[PDB]
This record gives sequence, structure tokens and C-alpha cells, in this order.
Amino acid sequence: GHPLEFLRNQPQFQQMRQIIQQNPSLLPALLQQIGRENPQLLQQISQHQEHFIQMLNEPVG
Amino acid sequence: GDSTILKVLQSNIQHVQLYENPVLQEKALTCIPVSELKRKAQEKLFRARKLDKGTNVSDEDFLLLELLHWFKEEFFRWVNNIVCSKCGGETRSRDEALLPNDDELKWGAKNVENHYCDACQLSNRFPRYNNPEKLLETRCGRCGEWANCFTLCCRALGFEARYVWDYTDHVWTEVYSPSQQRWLHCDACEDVCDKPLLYEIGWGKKLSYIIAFSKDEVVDVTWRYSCKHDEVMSRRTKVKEELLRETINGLNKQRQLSLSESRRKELLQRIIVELVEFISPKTPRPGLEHHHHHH
Ligand SMILES: [Cl-]
Ligand SMILES: [Zn+2]
Repeated sequence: GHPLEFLRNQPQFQQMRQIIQQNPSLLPALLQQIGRENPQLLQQISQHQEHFIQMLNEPVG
Repeated sequence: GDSTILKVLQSNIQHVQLYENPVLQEKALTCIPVSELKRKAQEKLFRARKLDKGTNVSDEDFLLLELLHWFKEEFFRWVNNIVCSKCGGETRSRDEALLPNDDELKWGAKNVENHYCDACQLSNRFPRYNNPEKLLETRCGRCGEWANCFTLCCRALGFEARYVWDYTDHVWTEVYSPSQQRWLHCDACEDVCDKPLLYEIGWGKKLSYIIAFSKDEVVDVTWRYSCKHDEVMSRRTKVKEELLRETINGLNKQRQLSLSESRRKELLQRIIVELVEFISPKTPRPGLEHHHHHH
């Protein structure tokens, strides 16, 4: 990926991926919370929105 | 489930249900000076609110800080070795434990320590009571007893509260702040609130799994208590992450079947906040923060 690839296999991000997949409507709220808690992560997401969205939407067991 | 970790999820899920007995809750309040705790909390909010520099609010948050303080200074005592029952003198641990007569079984003691007096040639018994009701009588122990009894008390006062189990043999509590819309770390044994890096950065603990348990939720809260996520991952060798998460997911889904739609919806909106925290590891400050001892 780009800089955000290291999120992919983190157990807490696997959890996040699962939740966003089951609850698409939480996407705006997720991005807004990221902006508050981790603005640098948001800045990275804004530069590579597709990659982030791709990662969120990859199924995990 | 034959890993010890998965066995303790089940035990702790059960145990936490104990705080929901409304008579046990009553009796807990039989012990707490709840009005004075609340009268002192109103006063700090009064003066915090004079200088609007103090934003949002904090109110039941102020109350929480009064609870932590009292528990530590008025309610509960630490045990290293108990005094001798015959001569009042010092005792010393026997490496070989005692056997829970019967009344010690009734109150959840599986372990009983032999605190021996050499002068009297006398064994003094220190039971490790697991029934929080017993602890409201004895008012003492080590951090097992402190966290167990403190979590009962929080629930008795109407705080949402988790019993928090650390795989490295410590336990504590978390309490929800509606004002700040987030969960707060609380360690009664240590008189600390909202300092989640205390264990890794203050005590230099090498953490692996920290699991929180409430009436509503089982949550892997490990990531709140670490800024060294790769290092913690290197010690998570006890179970597959897949299996741990499916087990917790299963347990949540199962246990949340008997909550409302609106409540489940709220829990989902809140979980976004935690999970964003869990991918937002913080920066240690050993040169600034009194409780920070490690880079
Ligand atoms: Cl901290
Ligand atoms: Zn003695």
C-alpha cells in the first residue's frame, strides 16, 4: 500500500474493518473521530482516500 | 477454549454479573458516604466552572475522583503480611499455602496464605476472598480485592463500569464519562484516573492482553494501555487473534441479544471512539509526567 498499509493486520484495525463493513453508515462518524483523535492519520487518509477505503472494505475472519 | 486466557474470559464474564445484584448494590451503598462524596464533587465543579477555562463539564466525573480518593484513604487497607493473632507481632509468608477450611470456600477463597509467627509458633490465615460482598466486611487485601470491591462501588453509584484484567497479574476498573463521551482508566489500588500508560511507561510492565468486562460488553482494551503496539504483539503468543476476536464477538453478540435496539446502536457509536483510540498510540513523556519512567 501507501503509508497506511501497516494498519492492515493490526488486531484493532481488523476489528474496525469488521465494524465498518457491518455498518457502512458509520463511515462519516469514523472519519470525523479520526480527525479529532489523530489529525495526522486523517491527513494521511485525505491524501490516499481510495487505499484507506479499500482497506476498510477488505473482509477478515 | 483450552488456553487459560479463553477460560478466564468465561470466569470474568460470570464474576461481573455479581455487581448487578441490586441488594449487593444496596449493601455496597450501606458502606459509602455517598452524599458527602457528592457534596464535595459539586463544590469542585462550582469553582472549576467560575473560570470557564474549564470547558465541557465534568460532574459525575468529579464524583468519580471523590470515590477513588475515599476508597484509598478511608475504606480499604493494604495487606502484605497480617499481624499475629496471639501476640500482635510481624508474620512471614510460608511458601506452602493453607487449605480453605470451609467458610473460606463459602466466600470464594481458593487460595489461603500461611502468615506464620515464629515467636508464637503460630499459623495466621490470610484468605484471598473473591466474593465482593465479603470484602465489604474485611476491607483489605491486595490489588485483586481492591479492584473487585471498587468496581462493585462504581456500579452501586450508577456509573457504567468495567472490571479490567491484565494477563500480567494486575486488575483495575474503567468508568464511562458521558461528558467526555469516552471510558476512563481507574486504579483504586493506586489512586489514579485517566493515566492508561501507568503500567507500561510508569512500571515498565511488558503487557500482552488486557480484557475489560461489564454487564454489556467484553472488550480487548489492550491498546489503550500501550504505546508500543509492536512489542505487545510480540508477547501475544497465547491464542490466535482471530480466535480471540471471534470469541469476544460471539460473547458480545450473545450477551447483547437481550438489550434494546437503541442501546445496541449507542454501543456501536461508542465503539468507534475506542477503536480510533486503539489505532492512535500516544507518545511517552518521562521528562514531564510524574508517573512516566520510560521512553
Ligand atoms: Cl498516561
Ligand atoms: Zn505471635
